Amino acid sequence: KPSIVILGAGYGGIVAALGLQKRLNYNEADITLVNKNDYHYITTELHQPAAGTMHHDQARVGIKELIDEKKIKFVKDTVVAIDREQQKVTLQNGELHYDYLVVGLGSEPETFGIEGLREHAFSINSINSVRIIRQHIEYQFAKFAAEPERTDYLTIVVGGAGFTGIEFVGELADRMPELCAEYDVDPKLVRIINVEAAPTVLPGFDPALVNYAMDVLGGKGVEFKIGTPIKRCTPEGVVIEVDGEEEEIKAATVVWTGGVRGNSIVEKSGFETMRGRIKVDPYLRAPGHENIFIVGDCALIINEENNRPYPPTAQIAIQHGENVAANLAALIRGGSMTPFKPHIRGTVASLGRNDAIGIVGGRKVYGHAASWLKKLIDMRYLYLIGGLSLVLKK
Amino acid sequence: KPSIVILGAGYGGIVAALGLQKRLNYNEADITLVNKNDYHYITTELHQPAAGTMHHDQARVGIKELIDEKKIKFVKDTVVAIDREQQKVTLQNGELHYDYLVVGLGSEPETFGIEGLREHAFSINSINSVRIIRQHIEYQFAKFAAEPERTDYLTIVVGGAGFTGIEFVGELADRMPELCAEYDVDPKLVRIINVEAAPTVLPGFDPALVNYAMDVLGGKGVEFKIGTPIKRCTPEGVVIEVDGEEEEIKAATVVWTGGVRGNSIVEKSGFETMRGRIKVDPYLRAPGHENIFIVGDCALIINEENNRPYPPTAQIAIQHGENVAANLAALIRGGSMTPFKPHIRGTVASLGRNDAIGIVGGRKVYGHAASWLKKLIDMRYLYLIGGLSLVLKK
Ligand SMILES: Cc1cc2nc3c(=O)[nH]c(=O)nc-3n(C[C@H](O)[C@H](O)[C@H](O)COP(=O)(O)OP(=O)(O)OC[C@H]3O[C@@H](n4cnc5c(N)ncnc54)[C@H](O)[C@@H]3O)c2cc1C
Ligand SMILES: Cc1cc2nc3c(=O)[nH]c(=O)nc-3n(C[C@H](O)[C@H](O)[C@H](O)COP(=O)(O)OP(=O)(O)OC[C@H]3O[C@@H](n4cnc5c(N)ncnc54)[C@H](O)[C@@H]3O)c2cc1C
Ligand SMILES: CCCCCCCc1cc(O)c2ccccc2[n+]1[O-]
Repeated sequence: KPSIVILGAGYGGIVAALGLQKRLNYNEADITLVNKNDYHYITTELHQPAAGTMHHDQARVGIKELIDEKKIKFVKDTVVAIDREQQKVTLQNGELHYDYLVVGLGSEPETFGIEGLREHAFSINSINSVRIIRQHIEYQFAKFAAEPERTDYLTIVVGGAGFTGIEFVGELADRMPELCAEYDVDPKLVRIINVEAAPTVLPGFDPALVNYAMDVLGGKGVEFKIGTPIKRCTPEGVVIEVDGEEEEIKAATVVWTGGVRGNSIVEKSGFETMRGRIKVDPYLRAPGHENIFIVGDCALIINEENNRPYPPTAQIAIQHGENVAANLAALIRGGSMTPFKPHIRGTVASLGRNDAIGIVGGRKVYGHAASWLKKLIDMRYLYLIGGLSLVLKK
Repeated sequence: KPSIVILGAGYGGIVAALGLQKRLNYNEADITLVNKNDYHYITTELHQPAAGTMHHDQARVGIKELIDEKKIKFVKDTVVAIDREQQKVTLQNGELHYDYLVVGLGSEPETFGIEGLREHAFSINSINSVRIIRQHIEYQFAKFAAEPERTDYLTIVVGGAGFTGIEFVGELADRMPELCAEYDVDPKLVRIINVEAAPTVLPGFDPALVNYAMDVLGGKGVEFKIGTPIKRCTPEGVVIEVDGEEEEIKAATVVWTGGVRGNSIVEKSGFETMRGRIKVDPYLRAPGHENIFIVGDCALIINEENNRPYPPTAQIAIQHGENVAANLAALIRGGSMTPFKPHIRGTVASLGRNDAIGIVGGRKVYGHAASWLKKLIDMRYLYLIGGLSLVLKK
């Protein structure tokens, strides 16, 4: 029996694994699924627990529940490095050998070398991280009543006005009334600030959607600072550049949604990478490796029409997983692989609990409709991996 | 018309104000009630929100609701000093003059000059403080999952094994299962440590009850270090003395229940004070001042039978308030005052939500019975100050 090793149980990894379990018969191969946690989390909704609008347990599921213990062997450990020559994967507590390898370790934050951003700012990339963000903000609001001169406790700075940042500041904006009521806080004193180095909010997106989103968020008191880069980050706050002059923002909380890169383990293992990402062949394999597959945020796909990269998304990650599952099955049985072509359908960005903006099939959508559509998509992924029972569980 | 000014709306202050409300007519005197908050909190239960076993709103009530808008004028401000000579009380937002003064500003923490104890340890003395404590602890538990090597996050040091410390560690012990469930924490790694400089817990209490309480709490994994004083306190933890040799405990959370003193305002105003408290005459007046009354934790009472001091408690504070109300009513109307005689009917100490120990009148009580007893006492105070409606609201 040949050995298939999947690193990371994210969208790409979980979809690849479930695909392989569905397609292959017993002892056709030995499949090992590796994750640093015994759970798989819904990354696309991680902004809600970070704000506290949703419990974090509703954003994750047990891996053992989803998979087949007979077909797939699950290992809970942390990947340290990959040795291409030895075809071996190093772990915190052991080592593994692969005939075939699928890499889906997802993304890690890119702080661009900005000072203090790594040490003193938070990221929305895991259950742990969002629990920390939530509890941090609650702690600051708790501290304010005893020390009312410190309005920096009530100031939250979100760096980067991208997809994630917009969704997050929307959730925070919705969370603020209950949060203020809980800690005897004057709602007027609260400051939610979204800071973008780029000249436009949601750069590379349709201006109508951007302006609508900006109007809605601004109505709920969210402030936007545009064309404003962050020079440095401290525990007290951030230093930004306005009109070519340094300016200071005092904030107990700084959340970084500025940029992401592929996992550093991949680059550190000797792969040639752009932004930590691998520009894979039409079969989603690593260039030079017939037995190594890259999925999700780790893989880089270029759009032949405009020669610009596809953004790192869960939507395309799932498709990577399905394609890799099929190609692995074919490779295992002697067959020919099918080239991967991405089909990018609608996309929705939430703006609080009851509002959203997005493009589906060329058709722009707003409000309650778009909100329900996004909820629908989430339910679709839940169904796809867990069935009706998983959707019922939440 | 004479002017009576009441400083602090605690047990003594609130009871005094309500008593004056019942006894006097609409123009017999001018009564001013001063508080730094617009609410009165149930100090005797503040340990529950501190652990997170109860919502903080269940520990407080609005002052304007309880009193009579016609009879008593309520001022929300923070007392700064009292000028005995001018008979004036200075405030953050104004000043007042008194013909008669009632001082019931309660207690402040006493750290005895132990290093770093004031700066880096928490106290259970207000709604704000317990919200800060609970959110702090939750924050540490939130941080643990990302850094499992930092077990100091799961270590809580409670200094002083008095009434408050014992009740608090009991509440923490009950709180730990849900807390651990919330943040993916192994309960075995959690350490709750109660540190006492004295060789025995709860001096002046029945040793059977004490040993029983320690047995019960010890069953819940609570650690006791007795005869161990705290040499100093740091953000990392505390430094204690064992066998005349220094030892270190690494703890993210340190809560001080070691000692209390009378409000520092009293001492700073030129009054003669012992432990920040005033040894009052049989009429609860300040020695040398016929128009100044001291109540609650600010007042020091000695038992004439055995010459030992009465501990600063809510029960005796309430009794102080009623006595001062009666005596002031007599003084304004030309009558004879009655000396204060304290009647201590016993007190019960909780050991988590479902356990307690206590002596009532003469009968020793354990378990669910004692727990229900404590709840009943709470109901008694609630009825006494707010009527049936106050009890009904909770
Ligand atoms: C708030 C937020 C909102 C988003 N909304 C959308 C949306 O609406 N639509 C959309 O298309 N995309 C959205 N995305 C992007 C989407 O979530 C990611 O593109 C998706 O996670 C793809 O990443 P992945 O499949 O490669 O794996 P990931 O989701 O990144 O998961 C990687 C897995 O591997 C584990 N892991 C990582 N390193 C190791 C290691 N050394 N050892 C062991 N295990 C490891 C991790 O614990 C994790 O389980 C959003 C992202 C965020 C943060
Ligand atoms: C966990 C805990 C459990 C306890 N259990 C019991 C028990 O079971 N039985 C018992 O008899 N006793 C118990 N006690 C003790 C009791 O709570 C206090 O002794 C009680 O509060 C009496 O103090 P006080 O009424 O004088 O003032 P406090 O109740 O302490 O407060 C005085 C009021 O004045 C306000 N104030 C303070 N300073 C200022 C200022 N400068 N300006 C304006 N306002 C101010 C405060 O906000 C407060 O509202 C317990 C105490 C604690 C912490
Ligand atoms: C149900 C009809 C709408 C179809 C659009 C789906 C495209 C789409 C868009 C997303 O933003 C996704 C985010 C996470 C997972 C899947 C996603 N999908 O599948």
